[PDB]
Amino acid sequence: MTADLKSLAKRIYEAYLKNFNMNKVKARVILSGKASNNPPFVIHDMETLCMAEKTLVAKLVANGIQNKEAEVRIFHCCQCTSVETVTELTEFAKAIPGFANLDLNDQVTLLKYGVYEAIFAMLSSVMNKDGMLVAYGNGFITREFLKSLRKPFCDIMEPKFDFAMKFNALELDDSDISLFVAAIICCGDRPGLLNVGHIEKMQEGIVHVLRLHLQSNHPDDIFLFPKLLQKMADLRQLVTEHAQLVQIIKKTESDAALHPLLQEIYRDMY
Ligand SMILES: *c1ccc([N+](=O)[O-])cc1C(=O)Nc1ccccc1
Ligand SMILES: *c1ccc([N+](=O)[O-])cc1C(=O)Nc1ccccc1
Repeated sequence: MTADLKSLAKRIYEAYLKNFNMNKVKARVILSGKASNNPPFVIHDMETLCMAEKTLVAKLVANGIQNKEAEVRIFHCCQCTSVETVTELTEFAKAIPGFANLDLNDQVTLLKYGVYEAIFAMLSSVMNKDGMLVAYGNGFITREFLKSLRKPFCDIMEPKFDFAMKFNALELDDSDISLFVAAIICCGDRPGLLNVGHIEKMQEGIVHVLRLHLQSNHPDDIFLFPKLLQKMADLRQLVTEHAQLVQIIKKTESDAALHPLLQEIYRDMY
């Protein structure tokens, strides 16, 4: 591995830690309970939910949702998390050598289709077999509780849990995930791209640094890179299935509005 590539990776790594407050290392120390005797508040039923919701009683009232069904409240708070992560990814993309120089429309297109593939990828970092950290690591909503919600809301997170478990089995660190997320955004296959040639050249570089980094960082996992390539395909499919379930929810649930920023992303996605 050369020096220009070795720096390009650290640069990507740098932008990852600067723009994402909840990295895998922060989460893994919380979940282990080895650096603090004060665990996060656990949400496992409607009771503990209403207790945690009393913390954000201000924004629930502002958004006129404080009185709606419990499933819809979670669906609304989670949209906020997506908006934040989409924003953070928009800033993270600037550190991708060549992304800032692409035409503006192609930047919107790359993010329009990649953000949710990146979200579900990074979402694995805050997940275990029993639940996921929430509110910057101050809460832990249980997997079973999300399954107990009424359909179709109970079908939202479970596939993400299933993906995170298999994804976490690869035992990647933020060093690897950062490059992995960069490759997800720099995909020359996105419908609507104008300068496909430039983006593809930009992707070949990212994917190259990733393949070398994986060999350097995980030498005893010979086919870790092929495994990831298959993980990109699984994420793409996972997002498709997710977008299908959202359109089913937005139409057959007149009570669960859709955030304006996310409406654009989901609009004419596939
Ligand atoms: C963001 C943070 C917290 C809450 N909450 O707890 O009520 C809600 C939101 C939010 O963005 N709600 C929303 C959903 C859809 C359209 C506009 C606003
Ligand atoms: C919903 C979507 C994404 C995340 N996240 O990635 O941190 C979290 C949530 C969520 O359920 N947040 C929450 C916090 C407190 C009480 C209810 C729900």
